[PDB]
Amino acid sequence: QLKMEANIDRIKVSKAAADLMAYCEAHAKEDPLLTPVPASENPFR
Amino acid sequence: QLKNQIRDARKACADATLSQITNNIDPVGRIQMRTRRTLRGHLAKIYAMHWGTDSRLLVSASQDGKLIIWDSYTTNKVHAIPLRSSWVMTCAYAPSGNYVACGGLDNICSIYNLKTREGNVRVSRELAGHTGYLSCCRFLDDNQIVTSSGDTTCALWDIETGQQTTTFTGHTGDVMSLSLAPDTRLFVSGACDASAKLWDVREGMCRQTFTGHESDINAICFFPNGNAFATGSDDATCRLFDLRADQELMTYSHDNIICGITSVSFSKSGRLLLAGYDDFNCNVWDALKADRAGVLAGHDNRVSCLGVTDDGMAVATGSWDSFLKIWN
Amino acid sequence: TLSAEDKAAVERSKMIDRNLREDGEKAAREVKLLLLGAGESGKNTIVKQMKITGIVETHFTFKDLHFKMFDVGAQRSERKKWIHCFEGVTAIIFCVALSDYDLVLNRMHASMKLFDSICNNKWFTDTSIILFLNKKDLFEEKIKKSPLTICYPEYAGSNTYEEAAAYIQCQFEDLNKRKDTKEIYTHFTCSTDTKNVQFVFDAVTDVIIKNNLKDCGLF
Amino acid sequence: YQVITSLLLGTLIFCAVLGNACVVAAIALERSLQNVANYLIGSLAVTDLMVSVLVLPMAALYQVLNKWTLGQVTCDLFIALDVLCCTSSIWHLCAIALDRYWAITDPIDYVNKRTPRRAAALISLTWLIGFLISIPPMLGDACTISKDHGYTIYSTFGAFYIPLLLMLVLYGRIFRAARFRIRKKNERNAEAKRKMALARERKTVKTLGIIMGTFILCWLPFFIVALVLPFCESSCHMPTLLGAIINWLGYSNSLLNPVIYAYFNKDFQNAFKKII
Ligand SMILES: C/C=C\C/C=C\C/C=C/C/C=C/CCCC(=O)O[C@H](COC(=O)CCCCCCCCCCCCC)COP(=O)(O)O[C@H]1[C@H](O)[C@@H](O)[C@H](OP(=O)(O)O)[C@@H](O)[C@H]1O
Ligand SMILES: CC(C)CCC[C@@H](C)[C@H]1CC[C@H]2[C@@H]3CC=C4C[C@@H](O)CC[C@]4(C)[C@H]3CC[C@]12C
Ligand SMILES: CC(C)CCC[C@@H](C)[C@H]1CC[C@H]2[C@@H]3CC=C4C[C@@H](O)CC[C@]4(C)[C@H]3CC[C@]12C
Ligand SMILES: CC(C)CCC[C@@H](C)[C@H]1CC[C@H]2[C@@H]3CC=C4C[C@@H](O)CC[C@]4(C)[C@H]3CC[C@]12C
Ligand SMILES: CC(C)CCC[C@@H](C)[C@H]1CC[C@H]2[C@@H]3CC=C4C[C@@H](O)CC[C@]4(C)[C@H]3CC[C@]12C
Ligand SMILES: NCCc1c[nH]c2ccc(O)cc12
Repeated sequence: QLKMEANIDRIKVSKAAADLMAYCEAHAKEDPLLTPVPASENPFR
Repeated sequence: QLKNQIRDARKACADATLSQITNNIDPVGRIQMRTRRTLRGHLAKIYAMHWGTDSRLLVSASQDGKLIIWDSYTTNKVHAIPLRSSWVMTCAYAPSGNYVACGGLDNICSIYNLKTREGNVRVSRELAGHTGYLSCCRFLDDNQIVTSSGDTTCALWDIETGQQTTTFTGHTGDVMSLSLAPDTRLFVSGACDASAKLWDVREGMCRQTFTGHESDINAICFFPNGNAFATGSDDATCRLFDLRADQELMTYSHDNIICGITSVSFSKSGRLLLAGYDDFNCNVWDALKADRAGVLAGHDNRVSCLGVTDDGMAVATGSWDSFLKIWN
Repeated sequence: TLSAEDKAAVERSKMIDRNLREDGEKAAREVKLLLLGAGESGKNTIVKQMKITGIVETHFTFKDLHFKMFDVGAQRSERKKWIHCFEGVTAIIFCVALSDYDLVLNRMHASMKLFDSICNNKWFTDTSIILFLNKKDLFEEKIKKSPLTICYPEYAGSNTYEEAAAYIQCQFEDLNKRKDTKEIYTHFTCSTDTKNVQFVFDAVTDVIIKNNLKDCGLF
Repeated sequence: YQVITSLLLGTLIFCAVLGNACVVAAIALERSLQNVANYLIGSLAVTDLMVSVLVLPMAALYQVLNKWTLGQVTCDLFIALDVLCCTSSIWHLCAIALDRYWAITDPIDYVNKRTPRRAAALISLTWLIGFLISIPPMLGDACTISKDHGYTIYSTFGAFYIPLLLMLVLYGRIFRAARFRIRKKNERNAEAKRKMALARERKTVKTLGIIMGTFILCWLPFFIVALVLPFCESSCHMPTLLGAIINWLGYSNSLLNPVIYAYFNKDFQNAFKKII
């Protein structure tokens, strides 16, 4: 079990952090919760 | 020895934390949200809620034996499915919206069909193979469904056949929460052992181990990228674990909170995540800065469940007052 | 606003709300009870007596009053994660067998620990507890054949029946730390049948009356 | 001189209105207070608010000016509204007493059938009685109420004396039931039982004493005066200050009923804390 689990492509944790930051900043424009959407196009009005 | 080797490897791989990278990132600031819709149809406590694929219909289960499918626009009721067992602890919504699932203290994740020629909701399937109270059964496709039990096991079920195909074992404490990846190729489960197991559906065996909590974990949610998920515990210290790094990254803790957490969820882009504590307040934690950016109120007793729409248009939260609040 | 489909949807929602409200009113006027105890302390015997694979919901009808009893002992698991859902129950029925000294899984100590843990639960502060003692006869023969010193190292006295029963009763009544909020009702279960149901009904009525008086401030 | 009493009257009606409005708002905005008894309490608060908003200001104006300057058309409306609202407020106490008696002595009815329709019917009956006590005189420089012997006795017996006995009997039965319930190594148990019994008896006695004594000492003098004065025409030289105080006691009860019924109980103040 653990023998095969050990053999895995190991990447830097900083690389994972950078990837997460890139993903967060890539789709930040399409976040209605992040930026307050005005009532004009908000379907909750 | 192998556990020590894994611990040493992860410690060596821990060269820097996300805080240093996110230090230069400006904070999201104050996030002001108000209850724009109020759904009051239930009469007892509710413990589950799941949004639809079209970000219009959502399903919620209550303890009065009734399940209500609400319209997020007109606040109307489209269906009302009575439950044979009044004790329901979880619910799920099919990706295509053709089927619904419900599970609780009874060892059954019943499947209900919504669209039929007769036009009347009726029981579709009754999966009864578990020996413990169910925690969370979630749909993978229109043909497959996973189940989380209260007897240290998780099994994959085929709807038409009714017999489980794969069974997972290895937990000491009962599993509480289960979340599915966006691609429906793998999932991670959590148990009261202060640890989480990653499970692969196609092969059907565990892959990797997470630890770090001191008490039981109540909720788990996958990051939108699908390479990480956040775990909540009763110690009021949510921990985010990355499937790539395979190690703890940051902790969401505050001295002002002493009560545990019930449900967690992420946003469409994953920049901000929601958290439902036992203080009838939901905290809008920032994914990067790990700070508190928003406060939600309006619940009397406790927040039980909350979920974000696929489109990210709004977020819904459930409490023990039979009131569903739609925040945006 | 001038849409026929919107009016139809509103009518459907109103019908659904009417159905939900009437069903909730129907399900509100029925007492909910709880059953707790060991696996083989006589719980199933009590269920059979009153009426003659998870939660077993059984319905009773006695003197125009409906009872819902939830036998949760069928499935064994961590009590912390499913005991909070039973808040608001009118009363809790606790079953423990007197003749538990011979059987060793010790059993009496485990039963007392379980009773102490459940009674002092944060969710059952205002919940009354009904305690039932089963198979008194077998306890009688066991005491006639075995001493009482093995079970209680700190107790010494005559090996009689009534005194031993009173000692057990008061020791069970002493486990609870809070006494002003909840009151424990102990009973002796015998071969009789109607007595158990009558005692349960009387306990439920007394609990309801005391709750009403507390709401009125006279108790 | 006029300002000294005017300020006190203004404060009295202001605080009565504030209390009644707060009670009504708390009942309305709370979903956990939507109980059958709370409906009766809210109806009582609404009646008291009507008394404080409509009747009390004109009574204070009459009291300070010592004369009616608004004419007979307004005098008739004032008298009718005063009688109707006061009778409705008085009968709500008896309605609440009956509801409590049913809840305590009939637990089966409480569990099986106790819906808001019962409170609605009780409120409707109380308002019907109040109307029946107010319309007869209309259909039959001082704005004095009619002092006909037959009408006086009928109104007094239908407003105070009938409910007085129907309330005394009900709380007597409730007290008997409460005493029966309360009454029904060794040193610890004995002392605990004695302490619990004495504490519960003192609590119930204090509650019943407050509830009955406030109502008695605030209404009985007024109705006694109303039932004595019209039947003794020869002797009508009573002091004015005593009559004014006795008359104003009934109005002052408007701010006392919500305190007795609404503010004291732990749940209502908890709701107040939550909303605050
Ligand atoms: C001769 C010597 C002996 C004789 C006298 C001395 C010894 C005896 C004293 C008699 C008591 C004097 C009056 C004080 C009563 C008193 O102590 O009040 C207690 C504590 O509250 C506060 O004090 C706190 C105060 C809270 C007030 C609410 C806040 C708002 C007030 C302003 C409202 C106006 C602005 C809106 C609580 O009230 P309580 O002691 O009377 O106990 C009960 C009360 O009688 C019941 O009404 C109530 O329910 P009910 O039956 O339906 O009516 C019960 O729940 C409970 O409250
Ligand atoms: C004419 C003078 C005395 C002013 C009094 C106006 C009264 C009638 C007004 C003020 C506030 C109002 C109430 C406030 C909120 C509620 C709760 C709701 O669920 C039903 C209606 C009800 C009860 C309203 C009905 C009418 C009301 C009682
Ligand atoms: C959920 C529902 C059943 C709540 C019930 C509340 C109803 C029954 C209560 C609340 C306040 C009450 C009203 C308040 C005051 C008035 C004005 C009076 O001149 C006639 C009666 C009337 C109109 C009362 C009748 C009954 C009433 C409307
Ligand atoms: C009429 C209004 C304005 C004033 C009301 C005064 C009230 C507070 C007075 C009148 C008589 C008093 C009561 C008379 C005797 C008893 C019984 C005793 O065992 C406890 C105190 C108790 C209950 C007293 C409490 C306060 C009391 C109720
Ligand atoms: C205990 C409290 C809260 C309620 C009772 C307060 C009483 C004593 C107050 C309220 C209004 C007051 C009265 C209002 C106006 C008059 C008319 C005047 O020509 C003599 C005094 C007199 C009669 C006042 C005396 C005291 C009074 C009656
Ligand atoms: N403010 C009290 C008015 C009132 C109510 N009921 C009454 C009965 C008889 C009477 O003279 C007067 C009244």
